[PDB]
Amino acid sequence: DRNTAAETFKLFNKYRPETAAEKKERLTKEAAAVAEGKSKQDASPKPYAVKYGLNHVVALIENKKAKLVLIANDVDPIELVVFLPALCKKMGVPYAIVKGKARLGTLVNQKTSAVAALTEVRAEDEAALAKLVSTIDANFADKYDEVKKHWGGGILGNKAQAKMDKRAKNSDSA
Amino acid sequence: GAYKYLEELQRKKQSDVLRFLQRVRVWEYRQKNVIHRAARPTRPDKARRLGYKAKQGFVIYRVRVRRGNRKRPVPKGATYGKPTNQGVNELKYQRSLRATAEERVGRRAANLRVLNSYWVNQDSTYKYFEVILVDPQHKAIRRDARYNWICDPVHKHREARGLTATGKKSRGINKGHKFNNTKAGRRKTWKRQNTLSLWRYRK
Amino acid sequence: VKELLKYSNETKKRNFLETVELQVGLKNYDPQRDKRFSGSLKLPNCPRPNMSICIFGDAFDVDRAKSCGVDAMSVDDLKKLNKNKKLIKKLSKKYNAFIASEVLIKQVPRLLGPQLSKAGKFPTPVSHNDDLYGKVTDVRSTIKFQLKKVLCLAVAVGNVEMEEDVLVNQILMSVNFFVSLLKKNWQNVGSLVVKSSMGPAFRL
RNA sequence: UUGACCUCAAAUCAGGUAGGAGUACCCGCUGAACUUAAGCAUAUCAAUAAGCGGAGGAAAAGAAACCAACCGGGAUUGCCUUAGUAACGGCGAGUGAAGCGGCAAAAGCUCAAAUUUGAAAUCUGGUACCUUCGGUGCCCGAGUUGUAAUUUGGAGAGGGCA
RNA sequence: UCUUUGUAAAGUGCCUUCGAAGAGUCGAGUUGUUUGGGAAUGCAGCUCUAAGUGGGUGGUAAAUUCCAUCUAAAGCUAAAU
RNA sequence: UUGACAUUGUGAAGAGACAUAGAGGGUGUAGAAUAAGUGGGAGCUUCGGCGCCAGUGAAAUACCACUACCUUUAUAGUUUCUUUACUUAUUCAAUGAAGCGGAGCUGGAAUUCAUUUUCCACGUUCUAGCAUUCAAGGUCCCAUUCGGGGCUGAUCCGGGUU
Repeated sequence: DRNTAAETFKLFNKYRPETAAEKKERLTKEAAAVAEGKSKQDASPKPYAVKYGLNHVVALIENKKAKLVLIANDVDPIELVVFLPALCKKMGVPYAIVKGKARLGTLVNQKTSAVAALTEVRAEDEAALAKLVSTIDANFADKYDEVKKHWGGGILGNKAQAKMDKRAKNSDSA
Repeated sequence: GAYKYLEELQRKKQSDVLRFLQRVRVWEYRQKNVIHRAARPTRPDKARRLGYKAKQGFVIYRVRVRRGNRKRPVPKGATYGKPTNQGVNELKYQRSLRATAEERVGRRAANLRVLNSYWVNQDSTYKYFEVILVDPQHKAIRRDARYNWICDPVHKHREARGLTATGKKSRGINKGHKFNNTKAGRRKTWKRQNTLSLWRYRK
Repeated sequence: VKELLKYSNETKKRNFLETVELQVGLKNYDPQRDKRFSGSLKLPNCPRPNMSICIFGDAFDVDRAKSCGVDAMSVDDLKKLNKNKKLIKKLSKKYNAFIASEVLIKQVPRLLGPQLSKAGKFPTPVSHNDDLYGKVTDVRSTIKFQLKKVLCLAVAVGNVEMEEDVLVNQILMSVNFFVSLLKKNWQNVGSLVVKSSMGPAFRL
């Protein structure tokens, strides 16, 4: 829904990958540092960006390093992403199917993403992370067997629906 | 890694999910043209092990071929010859339909070069394939040595000389004792053993 | 493994409330045909006693009616004939010989029914009575295949510890499987519903 | 309401490319018949001629899902030989290979599939400059439904040690 | 002959943990063609549709049991011609 | 031309039996007694009660189970038939894909058994005339210029051309 999406995208707006200017800036930083302090790429801090990309995320799931996984209600070759609910349920990592790979695109400075994943998280927002994990698990992972039993689709068109319902009304009732 | 999952899912065809997807896509593909452009490979795994690298120049086309035997011409059935050769309905056209798809998109995108192809779908009337063409004059492929062999002009129309994936099957080219009529090529191995070789000092 | 459940072991000893000798019962499962020559037709030696009471009607003759006064249950003859055909039923199984096979046509209407006689399967008319009596008072099992598919037998007592009863359920697995005819199916150890006499059933 | 995404189009858009000729050799398709069978219906001619598609200085094939059954050989092609043999066949007329051996030439290999995840490290294009079949900087794009390095079955990867 | 581009790249010894390897394809039934290929050599139409100590081959069909050989269903490459 | 398989799906009937439990059913002699068969077995429950024994018959029981035999499906997915019902595949036809489907609005047939339970209508027929300018009117803006804009006139809702 829109509430949990708003909270989730505040969380991911806190964690974006490095853009071009940031990378060139830290290039100048480490070009100064290795030439002067000779720190083996450790004068720069450890990154906390969002992990993404589909083979990347599937590898992080299979090695259980993910904290949270987000998935689109999209990509038209759907066989790309129908196994990620089963992987996240098999490996215990929580997961939520968010609307639109467009928003997942804009949080990662790309056009389409179709996945997003947190593996690290700083100590400031562990509680908000856990609250989102709780809400998502209330929604998606715990209903997984029941949704696995439901058969979607089958809703008739509205002209057929109205004809069906009038025929069903006049045959059993008046 | 997640092409192994697509690989194994695509191996499970008549399961309920893939026959749902197969039905929606045979509908969608039947509503478009006979040969049209695929914006993105519908099977990234199967395109990817045939040589697709998703960068500027690789193009997928998606192509309908009419499906069945080859009703011979020679009108009103008369072959004018021995009753050995008097058949019309049951003759079967030695090139596969996958080869016909590759050859037709080779003619329509004549600047491009066919690389391989793969099946996508079938009803009774049609088979639908996707061809994995390469644009050889593009500067991203004239460089990058793993794929610049397509730029050499001996590979103009690999599809029409049986040089693609399904061509070398349909020419029967493999090693073995089961391919002695066509192992180096059918007609070269014909002609080298109908040729009377004569020397100067006749043995 | 047969170690997680009881199956002959210490785990099922307090489930039954009867403090009397309650024996364990193993049931084999193998689809056979309706015939009588197929199946597992053999009664082997059970190394530990089943702890049952059984008295033997040894109706012997000259050369064999002397070794019953040392290690046996009852001493009988062939002259006492007007008892085992009309009234008396105080027996569990008999034991005969081959020297007198013309008295066997007389004890059939009363003892062949409740398994008190011999027809064709159990080692009842065995001649040797100086060594086979250390095997029958230590009560054996009962391998008798029925009409369609069951094999109900008895291994030992549930109150017996898991030290005597450790090579008894293993030696009995090698009898209904290796004297097996080719009218048996794959995985002849298919279903083993093992319940003793009173408690729940423990199966593999 | 603005801003993205997917998909699909149009511009005498920017820059490219395909078409035809020759066609003696080479790769496919399609495909006869006269002929021989002292007739003729399978057969043979013939996997040919004519038709059609596609290339080059050669093409094709090719580094084994091979040949063997040996004391084992080792990508492909070619010659000599096996051999008018095994085998097919109105078992008629006829058709008819291959492995082994001897030489000629000798040459190997590359992707998909493994997270670089303390860093798409990749590329086209436009522009500026130049030691302008290209090189460097910058900017839009392609691309993480995944480009680079690493690896390819003979090995190879991760750690550990000398 | 001017740079030394390199704290880069590659090679090799031992131990451990591994080791991903190409599907409407393989294979099969039938049908047409073809081959020396004969209970079916190759190809192709349709119908069925795989496997993982698996798959193929081992030139008579099949069941059963070993043995040997290679690894298909992606791709490039001169010269002998 | 006729059949089989494929394209080829989704509801509602009638029988064959499987996941999944349990109530009960199963009366030729004898035997407390309806023992469809088998295994353990002399005892259990506070007691009662049955049971061992006794006797019987081809089968001896209290107490716990397996196979089974005929029902009972209340829980889930498959079969060959009912020809039924579906629209989303496939098929046909028409239109410069124009007014479909549902609901409402007035009238009116309609009889009320509580109040509307109901369906029909819902701008044009003496006349070879006319019908076109985001539509006149009404109503609110704008900044009054000379004009423009919104709603209604022309009921909403779902975009399934029908």
